[PDB]
Amino acid sequence: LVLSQNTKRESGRKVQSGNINAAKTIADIIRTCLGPKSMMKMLLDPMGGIVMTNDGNAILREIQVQHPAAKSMIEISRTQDEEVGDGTTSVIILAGEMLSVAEHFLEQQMHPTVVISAYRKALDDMISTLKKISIPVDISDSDMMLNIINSSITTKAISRWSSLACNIALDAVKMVQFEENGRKEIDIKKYARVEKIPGGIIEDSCVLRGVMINKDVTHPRMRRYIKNPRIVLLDSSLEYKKGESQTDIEITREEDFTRILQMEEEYIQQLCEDIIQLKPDVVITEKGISDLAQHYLMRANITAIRRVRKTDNNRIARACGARIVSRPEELREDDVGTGAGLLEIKKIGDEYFTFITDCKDPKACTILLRGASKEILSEVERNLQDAMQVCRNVLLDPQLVPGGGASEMAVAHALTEKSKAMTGVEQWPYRAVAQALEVIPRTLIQNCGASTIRLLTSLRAKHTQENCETWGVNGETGTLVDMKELGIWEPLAVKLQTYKTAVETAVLLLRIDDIVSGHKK
Amino acid sequence: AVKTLNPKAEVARAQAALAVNISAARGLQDVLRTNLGPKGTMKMLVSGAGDIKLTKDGNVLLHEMQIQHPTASLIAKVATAQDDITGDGTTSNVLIIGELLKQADLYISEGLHPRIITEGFEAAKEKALQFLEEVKVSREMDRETLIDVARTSLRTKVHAELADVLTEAVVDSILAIKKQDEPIDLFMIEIMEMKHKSETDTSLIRGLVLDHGARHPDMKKRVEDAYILTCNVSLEYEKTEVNSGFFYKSAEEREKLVKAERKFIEDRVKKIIELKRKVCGDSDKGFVVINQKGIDPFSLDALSKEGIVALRRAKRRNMERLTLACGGVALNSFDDLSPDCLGHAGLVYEYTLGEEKFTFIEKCNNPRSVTLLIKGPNKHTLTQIKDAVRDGLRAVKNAIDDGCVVPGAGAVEVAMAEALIKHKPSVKGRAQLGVQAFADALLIIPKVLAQNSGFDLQETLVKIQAEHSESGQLVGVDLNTGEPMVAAEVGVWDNYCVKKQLLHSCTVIATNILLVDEIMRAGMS
Amino acid sequence: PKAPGFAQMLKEGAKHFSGLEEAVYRNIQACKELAQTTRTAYGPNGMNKMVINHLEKLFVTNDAATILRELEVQHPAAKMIVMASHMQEQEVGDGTNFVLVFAGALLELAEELLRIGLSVSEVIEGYEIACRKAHEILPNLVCCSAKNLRDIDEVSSLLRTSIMSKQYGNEVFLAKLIAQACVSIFPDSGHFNVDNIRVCKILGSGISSSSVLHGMVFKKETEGDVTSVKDAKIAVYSCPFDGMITETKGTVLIKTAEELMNFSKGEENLMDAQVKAIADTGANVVVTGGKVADMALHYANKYNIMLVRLNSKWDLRRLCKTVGATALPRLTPPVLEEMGHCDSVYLSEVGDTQVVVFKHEKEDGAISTIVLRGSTDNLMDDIERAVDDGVNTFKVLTRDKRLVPGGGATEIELAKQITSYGETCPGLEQYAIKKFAEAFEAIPRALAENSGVKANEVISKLYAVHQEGNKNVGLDIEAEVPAVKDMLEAGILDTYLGKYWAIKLATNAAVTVLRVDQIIMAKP
Repeated sequence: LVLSQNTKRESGRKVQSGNINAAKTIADIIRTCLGPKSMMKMLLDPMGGIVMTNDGNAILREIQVQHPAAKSMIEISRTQDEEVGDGTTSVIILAGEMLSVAEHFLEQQMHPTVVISAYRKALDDMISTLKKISIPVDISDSDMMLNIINSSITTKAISRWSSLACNIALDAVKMVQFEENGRKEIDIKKYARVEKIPGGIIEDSCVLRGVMINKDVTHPRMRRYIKNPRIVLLDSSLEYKKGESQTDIEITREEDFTRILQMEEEYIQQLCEDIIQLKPDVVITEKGISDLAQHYLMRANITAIRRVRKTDNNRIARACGARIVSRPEELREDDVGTGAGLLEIKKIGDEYFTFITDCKDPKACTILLRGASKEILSEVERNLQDAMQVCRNVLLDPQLVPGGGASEMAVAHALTEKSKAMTGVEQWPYRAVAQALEVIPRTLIQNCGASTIRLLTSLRAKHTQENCETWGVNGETGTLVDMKELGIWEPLAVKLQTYKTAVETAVLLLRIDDIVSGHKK
Repeated sequence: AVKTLNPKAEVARAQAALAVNISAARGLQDVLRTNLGPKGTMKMLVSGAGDIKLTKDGNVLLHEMQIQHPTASLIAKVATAQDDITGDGTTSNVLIIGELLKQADLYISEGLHPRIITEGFEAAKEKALQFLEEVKVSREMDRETLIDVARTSLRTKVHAELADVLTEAVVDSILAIKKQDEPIDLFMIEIMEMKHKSETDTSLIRGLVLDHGARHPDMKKRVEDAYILTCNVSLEYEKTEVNSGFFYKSAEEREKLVKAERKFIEDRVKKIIELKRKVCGDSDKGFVVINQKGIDPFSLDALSKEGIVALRRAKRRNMERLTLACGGVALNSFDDLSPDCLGHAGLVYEYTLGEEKFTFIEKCNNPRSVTLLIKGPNKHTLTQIKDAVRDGLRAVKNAIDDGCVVPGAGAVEVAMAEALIKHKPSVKGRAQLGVQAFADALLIIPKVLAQNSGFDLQETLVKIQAEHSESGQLVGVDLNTGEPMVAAEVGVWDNYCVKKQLLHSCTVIATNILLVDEIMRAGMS
Repeated sequence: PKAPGFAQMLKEGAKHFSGLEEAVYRNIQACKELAQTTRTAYGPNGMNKMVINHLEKLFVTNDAATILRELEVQHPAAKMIVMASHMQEQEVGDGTNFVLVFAGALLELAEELLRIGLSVSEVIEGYEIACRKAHEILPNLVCCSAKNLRDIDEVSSLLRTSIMSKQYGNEVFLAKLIAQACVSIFPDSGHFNVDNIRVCKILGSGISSSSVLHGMVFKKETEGDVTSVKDAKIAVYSCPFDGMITETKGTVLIKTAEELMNFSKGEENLMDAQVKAIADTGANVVVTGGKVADMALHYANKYNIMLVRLNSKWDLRRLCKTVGATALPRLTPPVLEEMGHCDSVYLSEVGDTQVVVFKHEKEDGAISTIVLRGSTDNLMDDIERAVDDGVNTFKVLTRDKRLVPGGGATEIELAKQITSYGETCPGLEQYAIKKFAEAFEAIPRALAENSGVKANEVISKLYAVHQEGNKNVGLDIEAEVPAVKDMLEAGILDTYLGKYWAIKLATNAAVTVLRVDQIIMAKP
């Protein structure tokens, strides 16, 4: 007994093949799921719930494994998803297939390092390739973005509802631009709140010029409908709060006890008049609310909400532009809840909701999702999440790529052009990666279900002519289609990290030679 | 495949899970189909805890029928949503669902790829809703109009007599509910139930009833004229929020400390009593108080010597109904006390039942909050009718909500069918198949209606499958002779949005349901 | 969760496979294992391997089939290819290695086209027709169709290749001795049946001291003396050497006294008379596996005759053939014409093992026996296995004709011929043949792997050197020059027939294994 006492170890080609095999599985289990003709998957969470979703990330984010590289592959999916959202429909399927041929030189007894060495060379040209075949686009033009978005969203079940989301995604995206960074304003998708409510229909869900609250007026006498209210964000509580120094009182005389009780009354009321002195209309706080003050604030006919979540308070603050306060005496009128086009609290059906509309030029907004069932809704927003995410990426770069595999073949021959001109042993890996690229349109064929081999050869044959690069594969006809008329258009950066991620996967798994278990720490 | 990845994992396959899911609903619809239709049978459930049901609304059944098949649980959710949307027809909704999927299966069983049929459904609903939109009957809020609709809905659950008794109360409530623009159904609707004397005598009370009584024998049980105190501030003792350790040195002070402690609440109650005495200088008038929190016995005694009715520990919503009842000004601070802040009632007594106490609010001049006091012979039945009640109300709220109305009893579905069957392949052809079954699936409602009614299905459908003339009518199936019927003439109706949402709900359910291939289960231990 | 549904509970616990997934994935991988299992196997540079059986028996091996025989593999298609070469080995001998290599390679690219979307059925046809074309083009590559029937030198140079492949160390000795064996055997029972060869295993006295005898051996004991007469007069009797007891229960009976004396007495004299009549024929040796009469041997020593014992039916069957003498189930009649005749018979001691020696000089042609000397019985079992393969390799040579160039060059020509034919196929299948054409590189690819040098340019120059008709030049055996060697002058040739079948056989295995799509497996 020597080493680690029942911790398994393995080395070399068996390890190499094993990682090769598992990824082949890993990619394979999803190859059905990309494309406008994709499939859509529903999952068992371990604790009983159901998630039905086409986006691969969550699928893999909902996958438990034992082999490591799969879990290693797992994070790669979620990372690009996190950074890019979609392509997760494709990136891993690219990834394993890259590995799938990547093995093919292992029997060639070629040391992987060079094979890596070519890869880093390969990606460099690839990035250079796409930059050459990218297309900048105006960002002010809405319709192309809408076209881009549907081009971006005509892959998920909301396909039937492209018009709504495209504008829906655009509107919220546009209205989030925080210019205090000079002209380096940055949008946020955490101020892009998403609210899913069942019932109703997709058509009923809409972008709200403001915020929605799953709470109610503390007191009936406060009005449930106001045009141009003033809103207060009291970070502090509204009631008497501990004297923090383990304070103590020793009364001796009778009136003292009754005196002090008024004093807390007095202390609370004190707070009330400080509030009213700014003539506010709406009271919001993350903590509780004294009803006795709430009597006072009722007495002032000033709308009040208690115990509201902080992020919403920020978005509420970002809705009406006011700034939150924890100090009623130090409350400042520059944070008057002005920027409020309409105040209301509707009844959704068994739930009051808070309706805050028509801010002048709001920066925060929540999207109201009104559908059939939350798992349906949750599926929707994931697609929405991707939809909005790519748009900001479009707002981050105006340069666009034609997808549909068109770009893929473009590099493919381009590397082939590189390949033949780059004589040496490394040449064969170089073309092989190009050989790897061709599968994605091919995969698209199967999801359509067409004669993949013939179409692919023709497409490559089609893309042998330099005059045409937008020739790609239609989702439904399964026919060669120039993209310009087809309009499936994509952010270049989306494809960059795609290949960037893809190749990173390759090298990382390739240097592996060994497995060690049972760390026990 | 991924079994390679995980041994303990479980996967299905495209062909496999597809059949499983359709098999799942096909079973699920089979059980529930007994119910919808007035002739249908409600079902009784027994908890593992031994509790008891007598229900018919499927959502209750689905929510309580312990099943594990996932699609059902998914279907359960939207059905619950529909319950949160309208309340009945969830019955039909699932019956719509599985039957569509069954008809859906027929074609894919012919190898048809489902993606095509979905689009057929997509087109199909559109034309249907297009028809659905135009065919709804714009109707005013005529008492009878809703009355029939209420009777239309309520018969789904209970005796013809029982709902008829129930029908009058709900509608008049509805009449006494609106501020002509916006109902919320929560405050003005009080649903309280007593195990008392009948099922039928369950009635609207023009006033309000409370779930508790006075805590003192000298407390007046009954008062002719009630002047109302709505409040929530505790008149129980309280000691201040700061650590405040006191001592004394004399037992005389100890008593002096006794009186001082009480003095604060002493003033509190004192403010009211003076107000009462400022208000009820007359002997005839009676003064009542309501607290959301509790009340000191000494305070109780304080009121007792003044013969003051007061109540403690009310649910946070009751005072709204109270304000919606007596126009009373619900307050916290009694220093700012005004007689105009008061509420007034024309009559109050208390009703003692069993061990509990129930309190009665009567004779608002213009009550805006009312109560569905439920008189009960049997606990489950109270629970049983209540669902029927809440269902019945939510029917009406949409019914008033929509200035239009759908004639019920599935006359629409044939109308849907004929119009939809009257659709050429203006579609790309292959979709006309899915449309055909989509239309085909729609006729289930009368089919099960006849089935639940026992009449032979195939012949009756053909019978009613006779649009008569230029007046090809909205013709229903008779629920007792299995014959063509004008639901409008006989006053059988339904909420348009009901018809609206259910189609939408089911359709979206359907397409995604057909659009899964394997059901994954690879979770942690 | 925790409760998926089954649309078909048809199975009480079993494995049903479907969706081509196993075919496209699981079927392939299992095959790929077999390639990986024996990729090292063939090669003069290919090294041996040992495995223990389930009954804990040692087996050092380079022959694939034998080690394959030691594997209880459980994948179904695994067995198919296993039994395929198994019969292939039953047919030709070495090549088992090769066909498995053919098997994996044919499989290996096959799913690729299958994964590329090529039709399984069309894959079958293209794989089929190409093989047929391969048969067509194969014969045109025969060179040096060695013909000399009964020379030692030719076949010695010939059979070495079989030896070298499965024994790279001791070719010269092993070549001559089987060549010694083959020339010693003439067409007698019909054209040198392999079974006409016997092998004896004797531990110790390393391989160089192993020998071959123009006679036959027995590692058994003796009863009287040990002599050789150059005119050996042998008696052969499948009958056990004793008085013929009736199979029926015939119990001797007596009635009076004088029976007893004469009873024992008479039995003695008759057996003596029995053996005497044998001795008068001059037969100085009697042989049987059967039960031996004790007084008979007592008499046998008295007339000084040799005895042979406990030989199984095969042993005497061999021995009968060796002396050409008819075995006699009848004890008495020492027929002149059916009587033994050997150059010399005796007992010797080798390796502390009693050895019955039939030293023979046979002009008519004899079923000879070979002497195995060396330390490790496992080596012997290996060494005989390779030794046997040459014999069959010889017999297959002895079948018709037509040595062809080994060392992969032929298959280099094949692929070129196939690939050149490939563009003349045209159609979606053109790739299928092209991939099948590509497949054969695995053998020299494996050769380089067992050579441990960079194959690819080795192929390339080999490809390059083959662009000029250089059909006889192929892969060298040298780390110093991992480039090329000319096989013909190297004499590294092989059977037309041997390659031909396996190719068709390997062809057959694939089309079969490729043929199935969805699978079912009842529980073991």
